[PDB]
Amino acid sequence: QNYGINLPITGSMDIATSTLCLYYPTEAATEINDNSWKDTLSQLFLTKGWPTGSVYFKEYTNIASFSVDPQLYCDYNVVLMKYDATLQLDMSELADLILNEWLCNPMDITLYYYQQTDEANKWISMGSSCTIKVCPLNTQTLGIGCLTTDATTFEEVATAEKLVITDVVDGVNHKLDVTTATCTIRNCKKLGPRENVAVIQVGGSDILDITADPTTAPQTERMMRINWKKWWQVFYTVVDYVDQIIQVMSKRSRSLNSAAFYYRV
Amino acid sequence: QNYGINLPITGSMDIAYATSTLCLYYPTEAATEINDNSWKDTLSQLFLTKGWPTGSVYFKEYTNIASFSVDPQLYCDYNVVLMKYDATLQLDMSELADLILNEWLCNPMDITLYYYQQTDEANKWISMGSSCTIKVCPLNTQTLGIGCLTTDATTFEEVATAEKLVITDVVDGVNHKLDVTTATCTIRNCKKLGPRENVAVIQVGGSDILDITADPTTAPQTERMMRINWKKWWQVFYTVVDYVDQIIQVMSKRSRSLNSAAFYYRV
Amino acid sequence: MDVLYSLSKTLKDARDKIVEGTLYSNVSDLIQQFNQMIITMNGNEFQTGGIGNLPIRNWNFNFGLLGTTLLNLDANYVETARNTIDYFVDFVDNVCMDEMVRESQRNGIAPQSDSLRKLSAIKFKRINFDNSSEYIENWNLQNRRQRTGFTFHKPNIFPYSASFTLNRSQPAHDNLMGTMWLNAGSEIQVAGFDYSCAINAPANIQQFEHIVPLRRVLTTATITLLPDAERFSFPRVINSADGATTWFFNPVILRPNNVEVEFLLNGQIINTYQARFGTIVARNFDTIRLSFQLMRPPNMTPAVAVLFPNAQPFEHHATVGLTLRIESAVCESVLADASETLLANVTSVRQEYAIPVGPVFPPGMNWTDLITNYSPSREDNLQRVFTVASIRSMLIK
Amino acid sequence: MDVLYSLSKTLKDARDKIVEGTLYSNVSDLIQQFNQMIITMNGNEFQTGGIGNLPIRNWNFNFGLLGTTLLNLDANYVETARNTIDYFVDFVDNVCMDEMVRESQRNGIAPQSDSLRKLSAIKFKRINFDNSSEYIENWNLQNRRQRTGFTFHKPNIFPYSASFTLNRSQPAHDNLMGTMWLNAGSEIQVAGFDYSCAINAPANIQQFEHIVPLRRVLTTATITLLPDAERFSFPRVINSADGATTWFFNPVILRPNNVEVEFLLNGQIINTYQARFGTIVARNFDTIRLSFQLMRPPNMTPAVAVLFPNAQPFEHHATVGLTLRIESAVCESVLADASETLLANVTSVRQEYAIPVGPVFPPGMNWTDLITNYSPSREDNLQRVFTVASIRSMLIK
Repeated sequence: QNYGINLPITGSMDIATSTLCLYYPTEAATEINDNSWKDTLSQLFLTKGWPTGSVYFKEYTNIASFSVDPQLYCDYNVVLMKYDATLQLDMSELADLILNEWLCNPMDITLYYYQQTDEANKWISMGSSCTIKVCPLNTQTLGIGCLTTDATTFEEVATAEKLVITDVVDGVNHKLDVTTATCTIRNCKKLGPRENVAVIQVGGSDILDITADPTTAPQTERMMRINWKKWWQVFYTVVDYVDQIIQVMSKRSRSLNSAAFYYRV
Repeated sequence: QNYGINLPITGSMDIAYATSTLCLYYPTEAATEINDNSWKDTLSQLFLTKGWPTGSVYFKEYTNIASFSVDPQLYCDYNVVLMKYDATLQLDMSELADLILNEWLCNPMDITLYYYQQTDEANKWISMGSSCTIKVCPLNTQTLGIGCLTTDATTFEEVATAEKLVITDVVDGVNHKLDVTTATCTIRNCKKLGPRENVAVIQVGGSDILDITADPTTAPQTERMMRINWKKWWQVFYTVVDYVDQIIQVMSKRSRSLNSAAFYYRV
Repeated sequence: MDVLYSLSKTLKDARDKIVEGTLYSNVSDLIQQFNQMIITMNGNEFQTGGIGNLPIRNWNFNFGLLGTTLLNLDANYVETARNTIDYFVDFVDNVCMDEMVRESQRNGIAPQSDSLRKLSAIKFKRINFDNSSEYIENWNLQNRRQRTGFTFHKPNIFPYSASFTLNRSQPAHDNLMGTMWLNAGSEIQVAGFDYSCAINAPANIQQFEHIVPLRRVLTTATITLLPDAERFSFPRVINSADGATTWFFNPVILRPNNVEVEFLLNGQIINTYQARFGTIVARNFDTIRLSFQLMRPPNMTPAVAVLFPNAQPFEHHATVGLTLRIESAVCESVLADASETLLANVTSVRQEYAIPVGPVFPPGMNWTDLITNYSPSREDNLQRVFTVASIRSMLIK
Repeated sequence: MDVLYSLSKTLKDARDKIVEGTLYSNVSDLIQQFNQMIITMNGNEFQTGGIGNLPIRNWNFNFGLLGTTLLNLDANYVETARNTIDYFVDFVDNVCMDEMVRESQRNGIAPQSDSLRKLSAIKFKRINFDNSSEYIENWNLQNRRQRTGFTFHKPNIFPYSASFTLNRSQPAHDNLMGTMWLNAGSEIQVAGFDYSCAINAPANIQQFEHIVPLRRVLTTATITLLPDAERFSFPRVINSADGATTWFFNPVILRPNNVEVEFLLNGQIINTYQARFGTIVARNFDTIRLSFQLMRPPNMTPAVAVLFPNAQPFEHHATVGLTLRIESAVCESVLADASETLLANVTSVRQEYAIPVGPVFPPGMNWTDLITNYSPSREDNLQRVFTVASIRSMLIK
């Protein structure tokens, strides 16, 4: 019927298959300087308790391309993130994207403005090259800092970029500009937590704001930081320490489809 | 709002009791025959009068049946797909409905390394992409070949070739070694969790062929598989929009998307 | 009210033993009684009316004594008797109604009518013939803290409540499992249902449990147990617990295995039964527990094969069933039953005179809501009013 | 029954009302009373003992009488008396013991102990010295069917239960929203916890509720209501509702507003109070309903701002809490209390001699399961053994 969240359940105080996907960047498979590692890692995971057929490696060329439509492939998804001293923002955008679940609608910029419902609303724009120009309106629907029917007047907020999590003031409409042939934009809201994906930042200084509100920028126990000099040491740091990690995650939050955000065609 | 546990829910049985988006998949040949533009706004205004708002009707186009196979997207609130029949592509339409009439939680695998066993009648191997040519070799429990040899790509047995999408299964209870080029398509170990009630299929031409699941002993003609004839596509469209009330009547909101399943499995 | 039963049974003896031709000694104990009442009844003024549509009636008694020299009765003597017998019957009926048409949270074990309240004191204690019916004797034995018990046949002790519970479900309703019960009157019928035929169950066993609390305790209870459910055995449609939608149910019956009847008192399994249908005996119990399981049959023939598919699109629904009906009881507090008019008598007298319902008994004396909040105050009130009704029933022909 | 109380209080007055010296008048009544008690008790063979491990004991009585004409009491008198005095003490303690472990499923108002059942014969009903103490008084009034009751300091009436109602939750456990409550003896401490701080609820306000059904009707009791729960205000780790893991809970308190307490009887409101704290009164009730609310404050301050966002990551959950303690009450049904040694003596006797156990009681007179399934027949048995226990508490410890 409805799974019945409308009759409470009362226990007491006196009563007491498996999958794992492992994401990694490409320069790791470079520094390995081998070609048959997957087998050995499998055997080791077997030692720790996982049956042959549960250690899956997915690979992305870079933090940029992996942005396009992130993929969920396991009930446990751990992702390795190579640090940048100059690309940190996009890193935090990736974390804010996949760590949480989004509920997104498609945006046809042709015939309507848009407005956001509450503070939980944002715009996820994805693609290989995404140029997002904007400008807001007034009470009588007039361009400001922009001539509403002239494009070069629009405000360049992210240029030919790859992943953007736009947030705009709530209660004010806006006109948009996008070359849709090379990108997509989606109007969504943040639903809440996920417990399937975790990120290990190789190197880095724990720069991760998964909030749009500034007054907070915390870290749940799902963002782990590790220092590194050669990848094999880090793979061992992971595989020798799977247990704490699993005790952090909680499998039940797997979603059926493969897309990171719920779509409403 | 305990989204956690299936709790007992209770109701009486003798007491009195008692928008959203619609979309339209259609193949090209219709539009080709049409040779017009306004038919889009035509259908939308007809629906409008029928009782759905504007901004609520959509239409997507797939060049060919075999084409639409490429990891299709069904993310609309109520999806009605029309399919042109073919006396040559039976497995196509059937597997099409299967992957579409149901939803599958499904893991990936790295074929370069691993061996596999499939648990039950609901765990299948789904190959999708451009073109697959997949080859299987069972193993003796001692890592020795049977009907094949682990070291050559043609001792294996063929079960498909350059097809658009395949649902393959083996004898549940034996390991297996698989060969097919990851480049030309990808394979996934998937599992049909249940029937999907968000999509309906209309056969144009042909007859009742579709088999909504693998076992031969079952091939139910559920109320979720409809059938009409044709001589001009306009009759088809006008029928569909006529009884669209009854179509959506046999439909129900995607359970996996409703707020009632924050954590069981979503979408 | 003790005096009331006295008057009542005496007037009944009068109507039943004073007829023409009978020998005097055969009504001796009769006459020496009735005239004694005339000794205490004369010159006494009584008032009734002043509550409900009970009209105001003022009662004085001046009828003389009956003859004692006559050996074999004739028409004249019996007619002269009946002349005042009818008057006495009317008066006692009216005071009976009076005690019926009021309740009280202030203990209902005391008289409630000013008439009987006055009649209570020593100036009338000389009114008694005997007690021969269960109601007045039970009243006496209860106000003295002795053994007490009423014998009932086919009594209502289960608040009629037709509902169901869900353990496995979803909106589409093509995978369900749970149990539907109904305790109507003395008739319990329970049925466990499954859609998957235990295809996911550990070793093809699904458990089912049912609990019912009795509103009062029974002892030495005779009950009959029947191995199916003669009510939940046909295709039907049932609402949801939220009334939004409506789901299907096409039942096909199996035979339940390891049926388990536990008649429990305070947590100790008093009477135990494993698969004993027919009549059974529960010497003392107040809670009922019914336990069983759906077992998937191990070996299957072609018809049975198609019905229960290992596959997911299901057709039929498996169901275990059980039925129970109580046929008599000895109990410590009065309950309605299939052999009484007392509930009927009290409903009738209330409904004749449009009495505004008070703060204890439910509106219009609806039985289920009545038994729902069965309170010690209520039980005292109800035993009082049913003793009243028995007084009435032993006189109205 | 009451004959036993006569025995006990007579022997008390023997041990004490007689000391060396007094004038004959002061105890003349008692001396005559005791001489008659003596001439009574003799001449009837008794066997006492033989259940569990209590040894069979033969008893006969033969003793001279007491000085009937005296001026001033002398030590020879008390010396002659104390021997048979203590002998009677021993025998009546044996009576108490032999009585206070018997079982009876359907009875418990008449004797069930061999020498006792012999002794309630009318042939001894010449020893009824005086019935002046709570339990014997309530007994001899329950015989004559009036309003009765006991007054209790700290009545142990609410069955101990540690259970928690859940109204919003998910198997990740980061947005709990529910209520916990603990019950023991005379006190009930409740708290309602919100992770969200009513940030998504309608009108910046959220509700918490609690229902407590008693098992017997109280009256005229004192309720100390203190609006700050203590037992639910600290970091806790509690196990899940069905059990696969545990979960955490770190509350913080705010002061409640718009609280409502109601004591209802039989589905009818009897006492209703709004935001009043301290001491309140109960007159006629058996059901407690508590309903209160938590508000997100209209304006905040720095720490308050860091602790209550709208965001997902919550780390300081908030709570509200109430404490309701019944301190003194008056009731009909007998309840074990914390002002005497009665239940303690009962349990000590039961342990002392290894009684055969049956469902007439929960095994061991452990109070929890008993009041859980409080049954009037069990209540009768309990009242009997309790009065006899109190009788014992007048003679020997």
